[PDB]
Amino acid sequence: TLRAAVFDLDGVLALPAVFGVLGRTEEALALPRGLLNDAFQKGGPEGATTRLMKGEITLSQWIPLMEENCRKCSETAKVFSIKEIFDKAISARKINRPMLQAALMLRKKGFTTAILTNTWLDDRAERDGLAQLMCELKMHFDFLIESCQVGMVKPEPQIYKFLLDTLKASPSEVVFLDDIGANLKPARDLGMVTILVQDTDTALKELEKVTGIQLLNTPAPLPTSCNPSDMSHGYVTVKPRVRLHFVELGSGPAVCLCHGFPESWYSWRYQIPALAQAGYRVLAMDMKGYGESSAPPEIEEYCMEVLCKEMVTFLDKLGLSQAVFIGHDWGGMLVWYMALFYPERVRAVASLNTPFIPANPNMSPLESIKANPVFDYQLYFQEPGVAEAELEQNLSRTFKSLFRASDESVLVCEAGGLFVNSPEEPSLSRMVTEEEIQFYVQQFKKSGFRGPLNWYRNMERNWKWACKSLGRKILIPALMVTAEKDFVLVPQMSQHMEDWIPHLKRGHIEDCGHWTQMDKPTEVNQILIKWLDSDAR
Amino acid sequence: TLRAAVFDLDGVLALPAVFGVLGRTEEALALPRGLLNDAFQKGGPEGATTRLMKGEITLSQWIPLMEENCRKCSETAKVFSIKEIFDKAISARKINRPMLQAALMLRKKGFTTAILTNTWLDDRAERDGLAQLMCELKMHFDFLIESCQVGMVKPEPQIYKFLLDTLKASPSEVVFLDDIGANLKPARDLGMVTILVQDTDTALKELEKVTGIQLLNTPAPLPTSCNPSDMSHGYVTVKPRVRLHFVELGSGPAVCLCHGFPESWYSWRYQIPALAQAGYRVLAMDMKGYGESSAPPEIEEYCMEVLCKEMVTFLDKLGLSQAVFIGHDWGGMLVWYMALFYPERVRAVASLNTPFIPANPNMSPLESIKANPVFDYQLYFQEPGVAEAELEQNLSRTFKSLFRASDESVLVCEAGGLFVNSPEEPSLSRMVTEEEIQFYVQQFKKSGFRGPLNWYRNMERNWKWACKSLGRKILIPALMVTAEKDFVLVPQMSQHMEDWIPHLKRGHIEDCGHWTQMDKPTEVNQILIKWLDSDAR
Ligand SMILES: Cc1ccc2cc[nH]c(=O)c2c1
Ligand SMILES: Cc1ccc2cc[nH]c(=O)c2c1
Ligand SMILES: Cc1ccc2cc[nH]c(=O)c2c1
Ligand SMILES: Cc1ccc2cc[nH]c(=O)c2c1
Ligand SMILES: Cc1ccc2cc[nH]c(=O)c2c1
Ligand SMILES: Cc1ccc2cc[nH]c(=O)c2c1
Ligand SMILES: Cc1ccc2cc[nH]c(=O)c2c1
Ligand SMILES: Cc1ccc2cc[nH]c(=O)c2c1
Repeated sequence: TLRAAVFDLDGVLALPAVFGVLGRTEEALALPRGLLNDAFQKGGPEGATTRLMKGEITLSQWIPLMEENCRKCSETAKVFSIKEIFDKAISARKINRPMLQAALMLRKKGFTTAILTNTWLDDRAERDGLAQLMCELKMHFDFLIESCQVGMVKPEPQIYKFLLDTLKASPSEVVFLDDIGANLKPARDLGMVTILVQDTDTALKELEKVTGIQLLNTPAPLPTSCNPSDMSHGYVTVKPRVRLHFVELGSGPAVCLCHGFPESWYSWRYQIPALAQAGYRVLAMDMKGYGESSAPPEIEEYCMEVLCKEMVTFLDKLGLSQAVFIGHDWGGMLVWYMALFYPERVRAVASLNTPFIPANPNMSPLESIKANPVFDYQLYFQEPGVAEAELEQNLSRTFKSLFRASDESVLVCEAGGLFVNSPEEPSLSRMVTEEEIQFYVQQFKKSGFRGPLNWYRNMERNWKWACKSLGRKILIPALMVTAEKDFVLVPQMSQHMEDWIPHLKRGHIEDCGHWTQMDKPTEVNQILIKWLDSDAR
Repeated sequence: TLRAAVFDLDGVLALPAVFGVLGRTEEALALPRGLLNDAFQKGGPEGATTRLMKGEITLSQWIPLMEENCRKCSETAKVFSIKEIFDKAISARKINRPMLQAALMLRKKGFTTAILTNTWLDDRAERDGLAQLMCELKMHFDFLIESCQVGMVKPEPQIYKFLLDTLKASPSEVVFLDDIGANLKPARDLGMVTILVQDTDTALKELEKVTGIQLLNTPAPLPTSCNPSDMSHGYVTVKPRVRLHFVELGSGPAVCLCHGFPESWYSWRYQIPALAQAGYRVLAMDMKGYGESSAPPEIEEYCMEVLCKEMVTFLDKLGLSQAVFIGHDWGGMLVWYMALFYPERVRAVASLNTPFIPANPNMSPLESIKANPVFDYQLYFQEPGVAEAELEQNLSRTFKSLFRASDESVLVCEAGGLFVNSPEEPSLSRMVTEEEIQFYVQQFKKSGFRGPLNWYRNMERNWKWACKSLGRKILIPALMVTAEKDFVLVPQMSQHMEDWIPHLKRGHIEDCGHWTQMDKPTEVNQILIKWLDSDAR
C-alpha cells in the first residue's frame, strides 16, 4: 500500500529539461549528434559532471571543465559559449504545473512527498532565477534531497537507501517518478513502484492508476494558503499602549493588507503566498483591536484619524517610505482615507467591496446612514456591550454564522440581535474548514469584540475629520474591486467614485459575496497581481 | 531658561529652499523679477497656495491653479512647465546636515525638539523622494507639525499657540528658527527666542549663544543608533523547538546581519539605521542561542551545518530567495560557509574580522588550533559548564570586561578563568554607555551562555563538514574587512583568502579592536555601504 511519492526535478517537476537543450543546441548548430551530450557525460562517475553533482565543485568551476570536454569530443569526431547555453536552459525551465498539482493532491490525501534531484551548487551571477524556482517548489513537499548536498547521486544505490530512511517507509510504500530510466532502475530493484516520465499526461495516468487517487481532469485547485505557525510574525509598537502585529512574506515593493470586521491577517491567507510569488513584500496586518495587535478599550482609540496616524507610524518604525495599501470592508475604508490624508506614504491604493465614501457636509452622518437601509444592522453595534455580549457568547457560532457565501445566509435588527432566528449550531460554509473557523475562534479569545466594534462607534468624529478632505481628489494609482453578491457593500454604491478618483481602475467579481478573499481567491489574486504589476511597480 | 527648540523645514533643515528656485527660474529664463514669486503668493490668505498649505487641496490640484496665476501675472507685466520646476526644486532639496546635527545635540542635552513647517499633501508621481526626506528627518525630533495636517499656516497666530500646547512649554522656554521674518514675528510677540536663518553658520552661532550649548566646531558625531522598543521585531519558527528573532528596518535588497560571541542583534545598532537609509532592508539577527531566539541545550544543535540549514530555512519562511550575508566573529565564519554551501541563497558575503578558514584535511582541528596560540582561550570554552559558571556569575562584570577598545584591556587561560586577575567592578569602556551594557545583561538573563558557548564545541563535526568543500572556491561577490588591533582575529590570518576567493574585495580599519561595529561605526558603515552599492545592488 502506497504512502509516499518521490519526484525528480529536471524533466518531471520542471520543463523543458536542462538536458533537452544539449540536443537542441546540437541541431540548431548542426553539430555531430550527441557531441554536447557526450562532453557533458565524460568520465562517467569520475568526470567533471559527477563531481559537480556530488557538490565537490560549483557550477562556475564546472563551466571551463565542460568547455575542455567539448573540444576533446569535437577533436575525436573531426569537426560559442557553454555558459550562455546553460544560462538560457536554466531560465527557460519552468515548473510543470500539472505535475506539481498532482504532488499537492497526493500530500493533501496523506502521502509523504519528496523531491529527489541530481543538482549543483549554483554560484552564477544569474543564480537567483533557480533559487526562486527551488524556493517556490520545495515549500509544497515534505523533503528535498539534493545530490550536491548529500554527496551522492542517482543511480548510486546508497542515495535510495538514504531516501527510504528519510521517508521512514519501506520500498513497497513508495512511488518514484523519474524521466531517466537508469535512475529509475535502483528504485525498481528495491521494490518501489516506478514511473518512467515522458509526457506528463501519461505519467499522471500511471500515477493515478497506482495510487487510486484522482489526479487528472480534477476541479481547479484553490491558491496556496498559509499555515500560521510557518509564517514570519512581526510586532511594532506605534505608541506606549499600542503594538501592531503582522505576518510578512516575500521581497519587493511593500504591500500592506488591511482586513475588515470581524476579521484577521488570516483573512488574506489565499493572497499572501500569491502576492509574494508575484514579486511583492506582503505585510498582512492584524488591525488595531484584533488578534495579536493591541485592543485598548476606549471608543476614540478607533476613530479613522487615530487609525491612519498609527498606520503611518507603523511605516515609520519599519523604515518604509511607502507601501501599497489594499483593504477590505473597514480596512477598505481606512485605505481610501490613507490615500486622502497621506498620499506621500501610499504607493497605490485598492479596496475590495468598500467604496470611497465622502462626508456629506449638509447632512448629519446619522441622517445619511439611515438613507441607506442596508446599514441598519450597524445601529445595533452602537450601544456599548450589546453586540459584544451576543458575538462573544459562542465564537464558533459567531464565525460559522458570519462566514458564508451569498446563497448560504442564516442571518432587520430590531429582532433583538444578529442571531435571533439563526441556528445555534450552523453548518460549515463551503468557503471554510472547521480548522479555519477554530483559528478565528482562538484569535478572538484574546480581546473579543470591543475593539473591533469600536471601529463603528466613531461616526461623528470620522465625519468631522472627513470634511477636511472635501476639496481634494485621490490622484495616486487606485483600484476599486466590486463584488456582485455583497448585499451591503453593493457594486452600485461605488458608481460616483470617478468624480473623486478620475484615474480609478476597476475590477469586478461575479457570484462573489462579502467575504471576497475566501469566496473568490483565484479571481482576487488575478485582479490584484495584474493591477500591482501595471500600476504599483 | 530654554527647554525646547523649533525648526522650520524649507531653508532651515533642508537646502536649497524650494523658494530659491522661483528666483533662479526667473533669472535663468530672464523673466520680469519676482513674477513667479508673485504668482505663487497670489490671493494671500485666500489664494491657491494658502489652500494647498492648509491641506484643502493636494499638490497635483494646485499645479494648474499656479499655472493660471502665472499667466495673469505675465499679462499684468506685459511679457514651460510649473510641474517640471517644482519636481526639480523638491529633488534638489537635501537635508542641511549641520542644522540637523545641532537639533540632535540639543535633544541629547534634554531639549524637546520640533519641526514646524508650511507644507502640502504630495500626490505627485515622484512623491517618494519627499516621503524619504521627511521620514529620515522626523525620526530625530519629538514633534513634526505640518500645516496641511493641522489646517493652520504660519504666520496665523493659532499655529503658535498650538505649537506651545504641543511642546507643553511657556514661550520663554522655546527657541524658534525660521528663514522667513514674517513667520518669525508671531513667535517673537509671544516671548519666544527667535533666530532669523540666512546662512547656517551664523544661525548656529546665534543658537549656541542663546542655549549655552556648543553646536559649532563639535567633534564628529557617532552614527544614529537603535532604541530596541522602537524597532520592528520579527520571529520565525525554523523547526519545532527553534525560533529565530530579528530586528527589521528599511526597504530594498535583504541584508542579513549575523553577530558574534557573546553578542546580540544590538551589536549592529550603529549599522541598522545607516544601511536602511542607504536603501537596504536590514534583518539584524539574534543568532541561535541568543537574546529572543531559541537556545536548545544540546551541543550538536550549534554545529555549522545545523546553523546554516536553519538560516536557509529562515530565508524560506520569510519568502526570500536570497539575502546579502554580513557577519562578525562567529557570525563571520557562518557567512563564509553560507557562501560555500548555499551560494544560490547568498546575494553577496562580507565578514568583519573573521577570515575564511578552510579545513586542513591532513591535520586534526585540535592540532591545527594549537598551532595558532591566540586561540588558547577557546580551550577554556570546551568543558561544559566551566565557562558558563564564570561568565553568568556577574553579567555586568562579564560585558564591561569584554566590550573594551584595544588599549582598555583588563583580561593565557590556565590562570583558571578569563577574569582571574581582572577587576570585580571594571570601568565603563569609552565605546559603551551603562544603558547599553544593561541591555546585554538583560538579554543574557534569558538563556545565559550555554548556547553561545556551544558554537565553540563542534570543532570535529565542523571540520568533517568543511572537508566536503575543499575542492570549491567562493566566486560570488565577497568582502573581507580586517581590524588592525584585533589581537585574536589578526589581519595577517586573512592573507591566504585570495587563493579561495579570487575576486575578493577588502576593507581595513586602523586602530580598531575586536568589537568592530561599536569601535569604529562610521568607518564600518562607509565600507559596507560602498561595497553594497557596487557589488550587491
Ligand atoms: C457607511 C456610510 C455609508 C454611507 C454614508 C453616506 C453618507 N455619510 C456617511 O457618514 C455614510 C456612512
Ligand atoms: C448584514 C449583517 C448583519 C450582521 C452582521 C454582524 C456582524 N458583522 C457583519 O459584518 C454583519 C452584517
Ligand atoms: C469616513 C467614513 C465613511 C463611511 C463611514 C460609515 C460608517 N461609519 C463611519 O464612521 C464612516 C466613516
Ligand atoms: C457586513 C456584511 C456585508 C454583507 C454581507 C453579505 C452577506 N452576509 C454577511 O454576513 C454580510 C456581512
Ligand atoms: C579557529 C580556527 C582557526 C584556525 C584553524 C586552522 C586550521 N583548522 C581549524 O579547525 C582552525 C580553526
Ligand atoms: C582573548 C579572549 C579571552 C577571553 C574571552 C572570553 C570570552 N569571549 C571572548 O571573545 C574572549 C577573548
Ligand atoms: C569551519 C571552521 C573554521 C574555524 C573554526 C574554529 C574553531 N572552531 C570551529 O569549529 C571552526 C570551524
Ligand atoms: C574574541 C576576542 C578577540 C579579540 C579580542 C581583542 C581584545 N579584547 C577582547 O576581549 C577580544 C576578544
